[PDB]
Amino acid sequence: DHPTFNKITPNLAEFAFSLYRQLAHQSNSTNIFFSPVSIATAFAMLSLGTKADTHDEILEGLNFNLTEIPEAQIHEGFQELLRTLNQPDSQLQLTTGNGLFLSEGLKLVDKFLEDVKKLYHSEAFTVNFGDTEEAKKQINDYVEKGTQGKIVDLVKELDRDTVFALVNYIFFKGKWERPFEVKDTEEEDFHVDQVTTVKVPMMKRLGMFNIQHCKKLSSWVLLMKYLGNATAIFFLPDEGKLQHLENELTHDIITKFLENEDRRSASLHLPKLSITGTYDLKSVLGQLGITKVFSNGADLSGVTEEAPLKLSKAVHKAVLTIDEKGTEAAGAMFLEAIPM
Amino acid sequence: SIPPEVKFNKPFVFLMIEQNTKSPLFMGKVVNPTQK
Ligand SMILES: *[C@@H]1O[C@H](CO)[C@@H](O[C@@H]2O[C@H](CO)[C@@H](O[C@H]3O[C@H](CO[C@H]4O[C@H](CO)[C@@H](O)[C@H](O)[C@@H]4O[C@@H]4O[C@H](CO)[C@@H](O)[C@H](O)[C@H]4NC(C)=O)[C@@H](O)[C@H](O[C@H]4O[C@H](CO)[C@@H](O)[C@H](O)[C@@H]4O)[C@@H]3O)[C@H](O)[C@H]2NC(C)=O)[C@H](O)[C@H]1NC(C)=O
Ligand SMILES: *[C@@H]1O[C@H](CO)[C@@H](O[C@@H]2O[C@H](CO)[C@@H](O)[C@H](O)[C@H]2NC(C)=O)[C@H](O)[C@H]1NC(C)=O
Ligand SMILES: *[C@H]1O[C@H](CO)[C@@H](O[C@@H]2O[C@H](CO)[C@@H](O)[C@H](O)[C@H]2NC(C)=O)[C@H](O)[C@H]1NC(C)=O
Repeated sequence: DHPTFNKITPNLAEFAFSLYRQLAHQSNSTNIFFSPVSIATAFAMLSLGTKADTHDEILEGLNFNLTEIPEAQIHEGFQELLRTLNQPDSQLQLTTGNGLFLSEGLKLVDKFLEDVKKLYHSEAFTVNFGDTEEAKKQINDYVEKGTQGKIVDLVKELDRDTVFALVNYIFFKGKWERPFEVKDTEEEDFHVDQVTTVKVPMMKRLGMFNIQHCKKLSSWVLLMKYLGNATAIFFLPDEGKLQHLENELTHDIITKFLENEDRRSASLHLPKLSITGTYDLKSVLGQLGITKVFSNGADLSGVTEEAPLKLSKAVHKAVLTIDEKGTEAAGAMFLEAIPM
Repeated sequence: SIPPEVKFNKPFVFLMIEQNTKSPLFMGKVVNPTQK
């Protein structure tokens, strides 16, 4: 109808949730950091030159019910979301882009190319896949331009036969509505594990905060806002209640919280952070039921007639830093495609 | 403690949304901060 992205918004959310869920399942013991939006738009703008069964899995896995939703509309939804994120915020920077990087031989299904520039405002670049160390370069930079040098080495190894790659970033820098005081930031204990305690710098404010505790989610939940059009939500489980929380999470619940601007007096202690996460998503997207593009069954004939292609890598990397003054994060995704 | 002292000294979860679109900008879980 009107700004359309909330047509897709929970579909995103429930994806994030679920992808997340896989990442949890993988190892209880790691820091997880990804960016849903970034992973998603890529597989969205990819879907747009995939046909049949293989198209259907992507969108499927993304948690779109094609029966219920015009595919044509999905793409629209996304066009909007992007658009809007990249709207200029006076106080807060949020920027994303998408690039396609093409072997200069490749003759493209012309419509695929207008599709991606249109709907995903994508950028296109013409490349020699025969200079792997200079292409790999040219790629790494776009991203490292893009995320203001927060991610630099997204592409660690690139294929010798690569036909093209779809690369997509996000960069975010925001400042807390009510930042902390750096004096008050005092090095306190974090119990990682039941045997491991590590010392961390703990930033502290005493004040009037957006916090509560849901018997529901068996946690405390805090929302912290940014000077801008954005907010952070931190979910501190009760003891033993961690997987409990992890499962009970739903977009509804998220939107419920967001309607609250009801504050409470507390003593908040929250660590200062920098963390990364680096993933080869084939596998975990395997789980989410997206498998055909990575195999010999794939159909990227919306892309190019010349030869049957396929995906051979899907690599996400995101990094975050939370300090007193705000947060800055970034994220990037990389898809590579080859002849079968 | 008055007020209540909520300490994020155990592994927690979090996410970043954009207000307008209500889109899940970024999702995370810290388990060990000194695991860079
Ligand atoms: C992922 O998340 C998991 C939570 O679901 C975490 O799991 C927790 O791990 C600890 C590991 O010690 C569990 O500890 C209970 O049991 C131990 C004693 O028994 C095992 O461990 C000790 C060494 O830690 C050994 O000496 C024992 O022999 C036995 O281990 C097995 O031993 C074999 C021979 O040495 C060896 O070859 C095996 O490799 C070895 N392990 C396995 C898996 O086979 C005990 O010391 C703990 O004590 C605490 O709790 C008591 C009860 O509250 C308390 O009285 C005491 O003071 C301590 O606080 C504990 O009883 C633990 O049950 C489990 N779950 C939870 C709820 O914490 C895991 O840490 C995390 N990461 C990873 C990498 O898995
Ligand atoms: C996507 O569409 C399908 C087909 O309508 C829905 O699947 C069935 O929905 C009915 C009503 O909820 C259930 O009784 C069936 O058990 C469903 N089939 C399966 C295999 O689950 C599906 O619910 C739709 N997706 C969403 C998000 O509503
Ligand atoms: C966050 O995004 C909102 C959109 O709701 C921005 O609001 C715009 O504000 C100007 C007036 O300053 C209007 O002319 C626009 O119509 C508004 N909306 C849009 C969609 O452009 C807002 O600037 C942003 N920043 C902050 C500080 O909240």
